[PDB]
This record gives sequence, structure tokens and C-alpha cells, in this order.
Amino acid sequence: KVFGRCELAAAMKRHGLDNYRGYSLGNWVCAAKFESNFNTQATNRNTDGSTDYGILQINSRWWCNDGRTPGSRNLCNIPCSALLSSDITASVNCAKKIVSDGNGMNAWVAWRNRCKGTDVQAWIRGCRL
Ligand SMILES: [Cl-]
Ligand SMILES: [Cl-]
Ligand code: NA
Repeated sequence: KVFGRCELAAAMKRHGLDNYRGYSLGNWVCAAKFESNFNTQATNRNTDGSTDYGILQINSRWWCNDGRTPGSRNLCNIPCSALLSSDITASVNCAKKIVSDGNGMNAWVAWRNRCKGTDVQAWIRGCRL
């Protein structure tokens, strides 16, 4: 599923991301735009052979099991494929664990490089929430 910007913002708000660990909703929408272009089916292989999955490009080296990242963790205890669903619940719940682990949204390289320090409220502007 490719989300619309406001559609995704509303879905993330309903799932409790707005101000989650102090990150306003715009941050999460901005991160999803640059991680996946709002596409729940996005995958990308990393150098170390791990793969990033889903709208927030959650990495199999730590967070989900894809059966092909030897010696990896599955800290969200989910198959990585669950992160590609039209229903973003699994991605959101896993993202909540990642953002809580001490490094905040810096876990998302695209957020660090393209959202952090910008006017992230712009990403939810005009949305009916
Ligand atoms: Cl915001
Ligand atoms: Cl933080
Ligand atoms: Na894994």
C-alpha cells in the first residue's frame, strides 16, 4: 500500500505515535516519506546482508526475522514480512520499541539526515486530524 501523506499521518496518530517519546507526528511522517516513500512494501538490502522492511525500513539485523540474516536478533519478535502489510500496526509497534532504545529517531538514517532540525510540522500541514 502506498499511503497518502495525511492518510498515513492519521494512521500513525491513531496508533499512538504523535509525541511518542517526544517525537511529534511530523517526524514520523517525514521519516516514512524518506525511508520508503510511504510504501509499505519497500525493501532494501544492506551491505551486511540485512534487509530493511516496510514503511519505516526496519532492519532485520536487530528487529525482525527474515530467515536470511544469520546471527541477527528479532527484538520485535515478528517476521519481517509482517512489516510489509497494508496494516501498519506491526511497523508502528516495532518502531515504538526502536525509538525507546536510547537513540531516539536517530535510528532512522533518513530522519537524521533529512528530517531532524527541519520544520517537520510541514508534513502534517493541511491534514484533518
Ligand atoms: Cl509535527
Ligand atoms: Cl530522544
Ligand atoms: Na533478524
